[PDB]
Amino acid sequence: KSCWYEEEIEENLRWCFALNSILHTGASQYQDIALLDTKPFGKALVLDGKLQSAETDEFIYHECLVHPALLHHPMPKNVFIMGGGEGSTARELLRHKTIDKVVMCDIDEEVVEFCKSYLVVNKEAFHDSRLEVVINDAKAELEGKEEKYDVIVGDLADPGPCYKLYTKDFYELTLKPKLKKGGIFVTQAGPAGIFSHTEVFSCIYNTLRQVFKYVVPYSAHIPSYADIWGWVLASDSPLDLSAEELDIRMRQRIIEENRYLDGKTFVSSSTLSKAVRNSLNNETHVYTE
Amino acid sequence: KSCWYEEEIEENLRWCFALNSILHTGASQYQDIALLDTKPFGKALVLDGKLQSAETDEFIYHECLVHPALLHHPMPKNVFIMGGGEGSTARELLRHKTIDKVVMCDIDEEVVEFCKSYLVVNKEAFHDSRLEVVINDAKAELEGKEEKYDVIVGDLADPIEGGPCYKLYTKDFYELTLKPKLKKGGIFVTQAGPAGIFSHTEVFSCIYNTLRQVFKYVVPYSAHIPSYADIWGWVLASDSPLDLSAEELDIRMRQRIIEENRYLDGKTFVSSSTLSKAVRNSLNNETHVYTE
Amino acid sequence: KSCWYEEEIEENLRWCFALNSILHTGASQYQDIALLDTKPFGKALVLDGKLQSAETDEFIYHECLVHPALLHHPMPKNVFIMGGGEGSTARELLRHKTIDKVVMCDIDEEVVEFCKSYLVVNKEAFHDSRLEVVINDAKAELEGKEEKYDVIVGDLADPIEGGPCYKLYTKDFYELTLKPKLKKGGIFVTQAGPAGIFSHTEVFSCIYNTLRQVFKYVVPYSAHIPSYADIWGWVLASDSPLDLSAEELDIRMRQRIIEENRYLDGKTFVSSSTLSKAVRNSLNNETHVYTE
Amino acid sequence: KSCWYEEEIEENLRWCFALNSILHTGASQYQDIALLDTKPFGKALVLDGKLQSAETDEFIYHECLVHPALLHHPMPKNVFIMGGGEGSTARELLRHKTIDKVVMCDIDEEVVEFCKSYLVVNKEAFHDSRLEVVINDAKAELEGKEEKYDVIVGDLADPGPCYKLYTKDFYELTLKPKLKKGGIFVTQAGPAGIFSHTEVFSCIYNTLRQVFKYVVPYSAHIPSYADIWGWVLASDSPLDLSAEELDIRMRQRIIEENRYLDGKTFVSSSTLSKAVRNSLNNETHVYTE
Ligand SMILES: [Mg+2]
Ligand SMILES: [Mg+2]
Ligand SMILES: [Mg+2]
Ligand SMILES: [Mg+2]
Repeated sequence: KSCWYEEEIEENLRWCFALNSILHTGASQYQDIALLDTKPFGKALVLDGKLQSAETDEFIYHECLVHPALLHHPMPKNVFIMGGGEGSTARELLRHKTIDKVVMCDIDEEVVEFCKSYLVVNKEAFHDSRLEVVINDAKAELEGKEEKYDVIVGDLADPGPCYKLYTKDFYELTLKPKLKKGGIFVTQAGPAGIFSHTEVFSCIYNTLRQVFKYVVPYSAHIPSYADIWGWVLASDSPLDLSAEELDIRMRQRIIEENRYLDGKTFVSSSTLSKAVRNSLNNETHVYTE
Repeated sequence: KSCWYEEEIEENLRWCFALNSILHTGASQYQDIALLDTKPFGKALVLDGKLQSAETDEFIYHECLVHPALLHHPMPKNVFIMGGGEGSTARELLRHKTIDKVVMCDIDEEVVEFCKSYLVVNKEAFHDSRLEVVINDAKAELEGKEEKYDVIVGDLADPIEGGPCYKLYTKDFYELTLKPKLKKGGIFVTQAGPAGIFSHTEVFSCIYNTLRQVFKYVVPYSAHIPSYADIWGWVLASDSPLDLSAEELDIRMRQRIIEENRYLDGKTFVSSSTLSKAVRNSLNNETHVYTE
Repeated sequence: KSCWYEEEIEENLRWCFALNSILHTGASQYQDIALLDTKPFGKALVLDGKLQSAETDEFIYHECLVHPALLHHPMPKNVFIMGGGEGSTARELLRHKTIDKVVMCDIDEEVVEFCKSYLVVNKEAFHDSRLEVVINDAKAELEGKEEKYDVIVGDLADPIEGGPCYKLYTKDFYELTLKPKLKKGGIFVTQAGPAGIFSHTEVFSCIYNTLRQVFKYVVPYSAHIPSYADIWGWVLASDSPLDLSAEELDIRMRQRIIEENRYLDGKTFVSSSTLSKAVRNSLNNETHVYTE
Repeated sequence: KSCWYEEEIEENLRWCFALNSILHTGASQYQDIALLDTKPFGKALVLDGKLQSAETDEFIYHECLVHPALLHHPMPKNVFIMGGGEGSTARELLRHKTIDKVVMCDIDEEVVEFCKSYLVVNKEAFHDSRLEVVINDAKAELEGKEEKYDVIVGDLADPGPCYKLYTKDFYELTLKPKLKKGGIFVTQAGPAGIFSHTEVFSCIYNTLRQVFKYVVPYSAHIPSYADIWGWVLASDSPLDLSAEELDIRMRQRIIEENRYLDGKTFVSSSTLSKAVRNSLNNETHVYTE
């Protein structure tokens, strides 16, 4: 093939996808923005030369990020998203019949507008009257308003400006005070591969373990991310549902059928491998400020 | 970083690993053979420009290929490997104290000799008195003798590649050649290609369904292998049940296997054998059957 | 720089250009067609993944292909192009005030239509009343009519590619089809592939020698084209002499050609037609002749 | 093909060669050193990830760099090389029957030793009793000795530490005073492509034009350099021989047959194209210090 997009996944490892075209470009003062039409992954959002989202598999990431947290809550009505600029996190949240308010808080207005314009999958989500888009830093937004939430979703970049939103101090003193009683936090937690998980996933898991009584790490392969990806659920109430109860709740509470996630899938995703489980156990690093 | 090993996973997707050196080569009329020293994955065995084995993570593939089958068997004593020329399958098998004999049947004597010399991780395994190496087509080998086995392991190229391996994935091969050479309680396991959300339809689903036509109990399972750049799959098949708990698997590992596994415990296997919604449904609905 | 156009010059040598965009595409059953906006070379026309023309330097190829032949002719009035679908050959021809008619005979109407629309450098040329476009095989076209030409230009793919073009480089084609359709003093010129110190042996030397079997005077010449990543070659052939000085060439350019050439003056042509020791000797000793 | 060496020729242009192996490695305090076995170009010397010399075509570069200068001199006996660490410049000079002394002056002793060990083509040259290897900066070496030379050869990197060895002041006040009467200077002068020639070739030519009465620029394709390369001859005596006289001198003065260069080849190489000739004419930049 003639035309390629190339990305360095790590210093010694590069990934190249064949290209059909370069569909749209933009920029903010913050970042370069591109929407590529790629052969293996369809339309691909790239920010500062890093793939953010691919048409063929973003559903995996967003179903995994959103549905477990909401399904384990008895009745989640409002949710705050730290980041989520592309609109797909909000899309998945708005499928829940209990939800009456979604706040999406991201720093880069031009990315949000670019995705509102050009990510067709999220056109309905961006028009939903339950959605509010806030242009701010998530710490400042959470500190400056008294509203508390049933669910808070971390959908930022890996821990730079975002690092402070994974610290023990942030979690303990800023984030929990904005969770309602019985509330649930979930964050994306970076690569979760047999070796790649030590970069940040293990640290995020251990940091949350210091702050919340119940913490459930889980993971799933995302082809366009070139790795297993991770997430962590955290709450001061138990996070324990069977596959069967999860499936019943999905049928009762979520409009239409999920494409990736059913109850057994969640159970599998939350059963980490021997080496990963032990490594999370042994982890001593805690993010601080 | 100026030197790179490059591989086309798909015609539209390329993976590149930084290279420390190109250590050794061979070739037979079957395939070219290279051993590379790579930065991300350590020493890597490449056959016809496809990475076969990387030092950092080959343990995942070989533990997943070998241990579930032997642990589900009540007392596995003899094993036949179709392929496995690198030696790593035999190495994992030979960790089982129950085992009395492993036969490794590979078509390419040059691959075996290269790996016996160059893959030092497998030197013990290759010199174990329990190991017999046979250079033959596995179908011909199995048909030619009446010896039966407790476990038969498929460690061959994917059937998509369509050369001499393809016949070793067909319904008739399994029914008329392989099953007659399994003992009472015998278990077959084969590697079964990519098992990704989309990639699983190329061969994993087809291998599953073909086995479903021959054996009563068929358990597909999968695990990520970083150096393969995908989820990989395997399928257990048997006429006796394959339904052990995580804890019972752990008990058997502790009793039967020399040293601790690096990748696989019982819970890992249960997780591996719980496929995602879409993959489960895709396997359930598969109608392709491999035939000659 | 994340987006790249990549081309295998040789199976062992790859060239990569940073990409601004992928502007347009077509396809016929002959070949895929793409127009790319590249950083190093500007807009580039790619046919079946081989760069054909780049905006920054296509003037070199087309001035070298066209001007030497017409300038050596005493009064060239009509010209036949074999191939030339991009329009650039016709454009350079039409700069000559002596010219009354150019016939452009290309097999792939889709390439012509794509370029007429998308290569704006050639829009004038394509709308010139002196230009006739014919969609045909050039052998069939030439044999089918008795019209003769002052200059015939070969602007086809290399004969190595071995498809419908190959016959247009054979001894018998040149002797029995082309030479009968040249007027008194007629000059043939063809592009003749890579002309590098080593690359010249693939086709340049063979084209030279094949022409040497048919015409009395044969003048091979070459020039670097950055976007081709090599020295490129052309060969003049005629039954009348081809021996003008640099100054006489410059005089003719000033008299006959509208606007100043960007690449080619008389001294440049003399330099181009003085090949290096090894290339000269290699052409001198070539025995391969193209035949059907 | 599986294994590749990649080099960025310019910011928007990359070259990749298939590899057979990585044959030897070294380093100095100054640079990383590698000898690669490459498929298109044979054994290739790479310093700091930049290809220096390729087995298949280094003869072109070294024949072009050396033979014209010596052939235009009536009787060249001693020569000083600024750089030339690989030994190939000296190899070609030592083919001349008039030459009784070659000095090779390079800063990196470990590169010279690496090439003496591993560049088999130059084993004889490195053993020739006429060769002296000096480890020093060429300006300091030329300033600190009174010996004058018939020919001085610039075989350094493109104009960093080497930049000072292309200035008008260097040429006028350091280099000419070490040329004997009738002496000739030649330097490599970087890429000489239709557009690439403006980077340095045109500046080197113009700077020499300020200092010497007679200056002859010339160029030739080197496949492994990915471009036309350039050289400049300079003298205070005429540089004008016919192809025929050059060929006669080559037969009389050089042991064995040249592989690349004959008289007509030189004449061709010194006849630059219209655009390059005019651009050298128009060049105003002069390197100073
Ligand atoms: Mg993201
Ligand atoms: Mg593979
Ligand atoms: Mg080409
Ligand atoms: Mg050099």
